[PDB]
Amino acid sequence: KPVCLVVAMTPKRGIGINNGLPWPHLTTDFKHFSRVTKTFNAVVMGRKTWESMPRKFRPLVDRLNIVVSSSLKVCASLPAALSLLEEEYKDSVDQIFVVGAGLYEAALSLGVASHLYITRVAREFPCDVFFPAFPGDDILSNKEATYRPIFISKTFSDNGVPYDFVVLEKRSSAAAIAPVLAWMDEEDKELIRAVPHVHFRGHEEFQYLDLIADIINNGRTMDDRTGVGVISKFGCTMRYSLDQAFPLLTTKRVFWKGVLEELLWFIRGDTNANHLSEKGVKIWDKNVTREFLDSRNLPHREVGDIGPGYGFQWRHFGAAYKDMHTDYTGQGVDQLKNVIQMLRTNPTDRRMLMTAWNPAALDEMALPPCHLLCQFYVNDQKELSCIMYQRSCDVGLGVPFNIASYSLLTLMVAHVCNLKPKEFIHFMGNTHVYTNHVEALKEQLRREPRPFPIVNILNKERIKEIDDFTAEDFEVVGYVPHGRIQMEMAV
Amino acid sequence: PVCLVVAMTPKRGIGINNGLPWPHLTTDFKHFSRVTKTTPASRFNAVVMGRKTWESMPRKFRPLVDRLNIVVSSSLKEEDIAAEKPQAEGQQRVRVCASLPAALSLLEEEYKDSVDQIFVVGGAGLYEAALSLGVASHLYITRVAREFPCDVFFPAFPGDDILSNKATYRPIFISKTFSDNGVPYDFVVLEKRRSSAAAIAPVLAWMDELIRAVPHVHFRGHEEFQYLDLIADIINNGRTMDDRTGVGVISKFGCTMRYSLDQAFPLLTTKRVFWKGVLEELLWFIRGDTNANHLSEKGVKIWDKNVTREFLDSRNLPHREVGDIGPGYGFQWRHFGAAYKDMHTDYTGQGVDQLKNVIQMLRTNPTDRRMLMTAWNPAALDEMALPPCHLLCQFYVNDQKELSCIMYQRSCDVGLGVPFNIASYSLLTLMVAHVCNLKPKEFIHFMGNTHVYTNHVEALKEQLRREPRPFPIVNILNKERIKEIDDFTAEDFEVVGYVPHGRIQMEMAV
Ligand SMILES: NC(=O)C1=CN([C@@H]2O[C@H](COP(=O)(O)OP(=O)(O)OC[C@H]3O[C@@H](n4cnc5c(N)ncnc54)[C@H](OP(=O)(O)O)[C@@H]3O)[C@@H](O)[C@H]2O)C=CC1
Ligand SMILES: NC(=O)C1=CN([C@@H]2O[C@H](COP(=O)(O)OP(=O)(O)OC[C@H]3O[C@@H](n4cnc5c(N)ncnc54)[C@H](OP(=O)(O)O)[C@@H]3O)[C@@H](O)[C@H]2O)C=CC1
Ligand SMILES: Nc1nc(=O)c2nc(CNc3ccc(C(=O)N[C@@H](CCC(=O)O)C(=O)O)cc3)cnc2[nH]1
Ligand SMILES: Nc1nc(=O)c2nc(CNc3ccc(C(=O)N[C@@H](CCC(=O)O)C(=O)O)cc3)cnc2[nH]1
Ligand SMILES: Nc1nc2[nH]c3cccc(Sc4cccc5ccccc45)c3c2c(=O)[nH]1
Ligand SMILES: Nc1nc2[nH]c3cccc(Sc4cccc5ccccc45)c3c2c(=O)[nH]1
Ligand SMILES: O=c1ccn([C@H]2C[C@H](O)[C@@H](COP(=O)(O)O)O2)c(=O)[nH]1
Ligand SMILES: O=c1ccn([C@H]2C[C@H](O)[C@@H](COP(=O)(O)O)O2)c(=O)[nH]1
Repeated sequence: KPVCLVVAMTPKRGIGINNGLPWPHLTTDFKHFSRVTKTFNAVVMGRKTWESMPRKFRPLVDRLNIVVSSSLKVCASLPAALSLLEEEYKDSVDQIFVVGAGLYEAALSLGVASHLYITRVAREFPCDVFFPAFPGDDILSNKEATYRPIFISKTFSDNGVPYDFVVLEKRSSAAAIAPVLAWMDEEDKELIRAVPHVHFRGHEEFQYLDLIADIINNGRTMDDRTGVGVISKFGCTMRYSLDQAFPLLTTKRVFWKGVLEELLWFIRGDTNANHLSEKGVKIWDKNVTREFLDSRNLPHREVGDIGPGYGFQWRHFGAAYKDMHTDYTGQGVDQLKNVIQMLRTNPTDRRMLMTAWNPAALDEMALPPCHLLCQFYVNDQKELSCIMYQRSCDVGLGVPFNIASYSLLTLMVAHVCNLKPKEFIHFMGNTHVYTNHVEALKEQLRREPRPFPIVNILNKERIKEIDDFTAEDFEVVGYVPHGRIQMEMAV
Repeated sequence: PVCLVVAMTPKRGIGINNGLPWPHLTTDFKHFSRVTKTTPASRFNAVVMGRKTWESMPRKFRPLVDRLNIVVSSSLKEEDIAAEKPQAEGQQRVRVCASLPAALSLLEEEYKDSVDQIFVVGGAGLYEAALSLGVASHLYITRVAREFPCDVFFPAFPGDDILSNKATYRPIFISKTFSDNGVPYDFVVLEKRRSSAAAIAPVLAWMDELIRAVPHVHFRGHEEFQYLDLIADIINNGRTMDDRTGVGVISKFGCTMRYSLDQAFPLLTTKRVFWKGVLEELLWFIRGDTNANHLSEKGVKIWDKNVTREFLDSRNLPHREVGDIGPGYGFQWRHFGAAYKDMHTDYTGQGVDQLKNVIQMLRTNPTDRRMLMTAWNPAALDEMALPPCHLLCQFYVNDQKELSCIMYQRSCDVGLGVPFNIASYSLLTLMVAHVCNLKPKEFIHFMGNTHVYTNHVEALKEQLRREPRPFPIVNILNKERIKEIDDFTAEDFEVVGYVPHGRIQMEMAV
């Protein structure tokens, strides 16, 4: 006699308002509901919940319907509803479902619900009816029997609303092949793993989490420039979808403002880190101090001057660098402008690359570029995709930031080229985890990911060229991450 | 139901002078032991061999422990074997039969409920007989890639195309290439053909949804299956797009392969690869040479079609002498940023020597994360005959002084160029590793615009019907003479055990 609850709730567990739905229509969510609820099967709903549905849908087809009330033309309680399912319908019924509040709380207090099919609406909406609090609430936001998640899906989106799908539970020729696989596997301590209780791992952040796990379990312990020491692998790959949502990581809060401002910085081709630091974005400071510049044999550099790096190569590749106050307009190659031009005139060209790796300028820069190359790609559906190669990856600190950065860049380019963002492909060379990050990361790996937010470009009508973007033309919608996890930057 | 187990040269050789044709193959021996011994308690396995095989085995190892030993002979007797060495406790007494049917009859008559599997172990006579009777269900074949002097050969059997070029025995298992004592080899298995979590499958059911290379091969350990599956995947899921050349293309974006370099060399075997080409062109790169004619008059015409007067003009470069590729690949490698003139100019000391940089950094500071070589220089692109495809490579060293290399390729002609590139940068990795006193571990292939040309699709479809052969071994000769990257010549290499399929004609998209 098992029972399952099927729901769609906000992070604040809101499910309704004015006897209806808080959010605009969620197509994929409805397909999910309709598919899950049938394989006949039975659905049980409250009095008002039956009224919430349009008349043309009210008899939920191919499923035994059970309204519970004491007024209408149908059981008088949830236990009665179950009894009606046990006595008759004992044959032909498979599993049961419960689909409003009070019925949910009845099912929970009576402790009959074994599994929870929750649709995590990432956005909050005005509500007057909420899903009851329960052990496992951690899966919605940062608020003995307990509900452990087992299924976490890819982030979907409809009408500007991002959401997830999670499932919770209460807590001859092979024989011939076998003995060879045996000895081949034999040769060759305790494997760590991102939230192992989750068997069906559809969320794209599991790429990152499993990357961390794989590096900790299968990497080599090495030294480096910083003297901190790392655990590293070589040649790693991720890729994040961009059509439904935005890969702003959720297992820890990512410095979005930092991402955005640093990217706008890059695009302007600014090499002055003080412009970043004065906006509260001080990700560059420790690498543009007098001490570090002097360690780089650059005593003639002003504090803040990152030299001819990243942006300067982007907009003025091969140009002679003076200082962070010099106007380099017209000089060098404008890789960004060329990439955009070729995108807008001839998208089938396979030479649409932007490089930051200039051997003739390396020694002149504060830090050699990590993300040193990106390449763009269009298909027949006007869908833009971007590959970014990274020579060196601080998995704990820098990688999420980079994902966000180049995904954002892809969004912007896609907008100014009348293209639809599709995918960001992340290619990584030296992929390493700093030894003084390991424990914090092991803390992070116990966190189940939340729905990806969607990033909207505001004032699209006003924005026609890549230079036209400002720090106020973006909104981050439906971002519900775990708490910040502090990690010191190995200088 | 009997299984045969063998080790074999491409020309089906298995022995010489009542011994093995090759040096000791330890992993092959481990394979043999584990295959012939492992039982799920009560029963043991039986091994049946000919007299000469028994005599070929060393005294200490015979009879094969924990296995019932049956010898087919007419001259030998059971007491001949019994008086050869005292039977150890717990072991079975060695039996002697006058034929294979006699062996099997014995096995059924007084070893039922006693033995599990029956393995024919050698030699040519027993293999021949076993194939004649049709009792052989599976063949455990250890394909040795090198050819050796042999006076005894495994018989000809339908489906022996898994050895060399020409009811059936089709492969179901093909492993990665191992190597011992300069001998490359792999293992294949032929077959005679002629509400815990379950309640969550419905959500999987609505999130759930043609061409495949050699689908009968269930275990696909061979690393060439990366390439084959890459082809099949591009064909099935790729998008048909227009193209710079006018020929149609089917493309995907963001593709990954990686090949091992510690055991053998990834010179693709499902078609013959122009090794002379990859070698000469790589040396050509290292010299910083921009003169395609130097490649052409050595028999490597791979650049001609892109350095013709016509093409050079279509590139808006009438000033270029025929054959001058401009400031590309090698030129950026050895002289990045240097001002170009022509292919006859001396450039020593000009620009950045990325190769020497990388090598020195490898020899002195192997944990540096800036070991890169790039040929993508936006300034000199319009001066080049063709913008670099393999445009960037990065190196890596770990615990055990092992070198790994990633190469990023913006554009990838899968059918034509990709194998050549693989071979190329794998070779580069070998050379660099030798020059830096390191062990080659891995070449990693990162691919941007990955595509096949529409005039190649039929040929690739043809190519996917071929199961791969053991990877060869690329030996560096005259190591003592070679101390620097420039010290290499064309005769300092040796491809060993390369047994590829026939060439497949595919015209270059101009
Ligand atoms: N987002 C989502 O997934 C879903 C949202 N909703 C939303 O929820 C709201 C409807 O839920 P809610 O307003 O809580 O009302 P319900 O639809 O759950 O029904 C409440 C009525 O059902 C009867 N009832 C419920 N529980 C019991 C009980 N334990 N014993 C006896 N009778 C019971 C009572 O009828 P009587 O007075 O006749 O005794 C009561 O007035 C709407 O806003 C709806 O749109 C609904 C379903 C799913
Ligand atoms: N690489 C590999 O996988 C293997 C290689 N080898 C090599 O092969 C060589 C030995 O093979 P080979 O020379 O063919 O010798 P075999 O091992 O086949 O032995 C031949 C002898 O066995 C008896 N015999 C074999 N078949 C029959 C039959 N059908 N009917 C009756 N009697 C039979 C006869 O014994 P009698 O004369 O006593 O009557 C015959 O002289 C050696 O070089 C060995 O090292 C062997 C096994 C595996
Ligand atoms: N995850 C979840 N999402 C929901 O929207 C939801 N809604 C309810 C109650 N509201 C409704 C409103 C309309 C229909 C409905 O018309 N269903 C049809 C159409 C499915 C479709 O549009 O594809 C059905 O036959 O399933 C169902 C439930 C209960 N549990 C839920 N659970
Ligand atoms: N695949 C294959 N490889 C072989 O070398 C081979 N050799 C023979 C005949 N020659 C020999 C000679 C010695 C031993 C031997 O001593 N074998 C040990 C393996 C040692 C180990 O455990 O690694 C055994 O116990 O089987 C076996 C076969 C027959 N079939 C073969 N089949
Ligand atoms: N070891 C190491 N060095 C780094 N240098 C950086 C320069 C700019 C951004 C970055 S990435 C970054 C991204 C987000 C937050 C950060 C906070 C402090 C320091 C760096 C942050 C780095 C960076 C890094 O992430 N790790
Ligand atoms: N469509 C297409 N155009 C190409 N132009 C090239 C210029 C240099 C090498 C190459 S790739 C290549 C490189 C070296 C040898 C080859 C031998 C036969 C076929 C291709 C070879 C190309 C090339 C290509 O592979 N495909
Ligand atoms: O965007 C960035 C910038 C820096 N880093 C990290 C990677 C390396 O830890 C370090 C650079 O040091 P070298 O690779 O230059 O030695 O900074 C990133 O992951 N992403
Ligand atoms: O080493 C090489 C050189 C060239 N090409 C192919 C890729 C493209 O199909 C073709 C033409 O170049 P673009 O149109 O991508 O420039 O050359 C390779 O695959 N590998």
